[PDB]
Amino acid sequence: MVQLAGTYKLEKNENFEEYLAALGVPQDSIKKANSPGVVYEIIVNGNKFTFKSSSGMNSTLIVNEEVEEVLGTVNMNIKSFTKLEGSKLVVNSELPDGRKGTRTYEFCDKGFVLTMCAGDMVAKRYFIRT
Repeated sequence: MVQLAGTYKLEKNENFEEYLAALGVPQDSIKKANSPGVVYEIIVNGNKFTFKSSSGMNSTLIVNEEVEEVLGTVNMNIKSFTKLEGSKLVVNSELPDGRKGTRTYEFCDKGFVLTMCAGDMVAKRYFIRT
């Protein structure tokens, strides 16, 4: 019901290759695996935040939650703990291979951006309005 800025689908993924390579996933498949054109849905509307992925996995979460997701092309099985830092969302992305890190998700209408930064590597991917 609330409307703050709207809903953003995945249009542009980048730098996923650097986390997924830090973990040991193949780069050319990585760019199919975390390519854009994948259905993601992030709704952000104050008393209403939602983020899903539909890339072959039916993965769907809300304000301050957790989710797990394994992907075939990414050959990677990882978990993600969302949390709401007011006018930005965060998700602690744990990598069970050992090189764990933190993703963060900025609030903007012309573009959501999900970046993680670890001391081992980084990864940033942006969901733009419907």
